[PDB]
Amino acid sequence: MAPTKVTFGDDTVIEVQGYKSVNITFELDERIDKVLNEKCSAYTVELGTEVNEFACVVADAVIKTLQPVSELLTPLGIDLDEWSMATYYLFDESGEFKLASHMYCSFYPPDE
Amino acid sequence: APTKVTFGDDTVIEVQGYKSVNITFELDERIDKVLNEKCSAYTVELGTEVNEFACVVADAVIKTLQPVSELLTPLGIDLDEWSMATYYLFDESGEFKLASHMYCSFYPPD
Amino acid sequence: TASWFTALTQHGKEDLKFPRGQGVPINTNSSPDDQIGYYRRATRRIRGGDGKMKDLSPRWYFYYLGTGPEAGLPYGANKDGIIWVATEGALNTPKDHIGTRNPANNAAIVLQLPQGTTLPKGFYA
Repeated sequence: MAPTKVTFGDDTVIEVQGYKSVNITFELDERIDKVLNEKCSAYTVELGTEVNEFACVVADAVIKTLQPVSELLTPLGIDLDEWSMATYYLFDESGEFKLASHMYCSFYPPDE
Repeated sequence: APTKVTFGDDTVIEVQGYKSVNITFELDERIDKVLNEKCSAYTVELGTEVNEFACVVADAVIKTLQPVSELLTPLGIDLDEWSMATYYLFDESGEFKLASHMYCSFYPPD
Repeated sequence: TASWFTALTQHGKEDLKFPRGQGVPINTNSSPDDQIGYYRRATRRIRGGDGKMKDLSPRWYFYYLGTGPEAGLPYGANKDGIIWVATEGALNTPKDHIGTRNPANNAAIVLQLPQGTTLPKGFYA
């Protein structure tokens, strides 16, 4: 979004934007999670982003990371066209849907 | 310490980053509400350890209660004991992790 | 698909329990016919910053009689991590019409209970 304008004095304007450095541990399929952790796990996120919208960013990133190797994944049992249609849960180490420096990405919600 | 950012035209801004923490007290059901109203809101340097923050919350409790110590002793509450107990801060999952909402207790959580 | 309501979190040794009549969450778009169902204890196991699996505080979710993960259970069925609640005048009938909550289309209602109801030691606000 828009940098916040904070004003001092007669005419000074400070523009401030806030970000969280998010590192995702992927937990989608153990046989490929480590490539995901290496390729598309670092993000810089605006502190006001809704997590279900950040989720969509992460989703698009694993599909974009995985299209090139889609044919090595079908033998494994992994269909990206069904992965691309699935719900990505993002949550912190306490299982809360809250931006955090470290988050988990899973196909199954934290409460079970 | 506040970070100094220096701009053109000899303009310097000091910036400091915090987390808003609201405590829900669970020390003694009879006074928990006044603790909630009077010393529950905190502004905490980002990255602060939960242990250091507990000392801070513990101090605010004593500070808040001492001007009414004489009214608590009839309730069975000795602020000198309170003054020297361990205070437990934990988040909505039972984790000793700084968070926007935490609980304060004399006993570790579940 | 999820609980229509948010969860009660157990921070003490003692399971969720309600006196007869008490415990059904408040929601309009319900006649007194519908004030019956169960709470189901969820398990939340997440790995910590130290890499070890953590058992996080249990969350209890209400579902209407005949809905959700234990829609098959009859009211009063004795089973671990299930408790039953009914407001007087509720009807022993599946609440199919109220169904479950779809998280895309609807945010979960905050669970509030009519003031006066008893929560076990260990459950907070």
